[PDB]
Amino acid sequence: LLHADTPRLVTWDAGLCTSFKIVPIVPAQVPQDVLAYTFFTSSYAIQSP
Amino acid sequence: SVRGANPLMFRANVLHMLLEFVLDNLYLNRHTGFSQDHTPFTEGANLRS
Repeated sequence: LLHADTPRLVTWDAGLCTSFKIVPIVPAQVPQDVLAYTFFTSSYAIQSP
Repeated sequence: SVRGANPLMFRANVLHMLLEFVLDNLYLNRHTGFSQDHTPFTEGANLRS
């Protein structure tokens, strides 16, 4: 055994390196001219950042 | 005879028909949304859905 009260120095994060997040305070839904992207018979929805 | 029309009443009938052809088409064209298409042949066009 290794009894020493050793500190964990090496640690990893596979996620995003950010500490601030943008949130909605007052929701809303508005009409739009374009509703989605289409490819042949397929159709993908619009995802905003 | 059931089948068969009367020739002397042709123009009379035809005219009325044209009348309904118009009446049945008296509408305003509504604007619906679109979708941005990326099919190779209509690349980047906005097709109305």
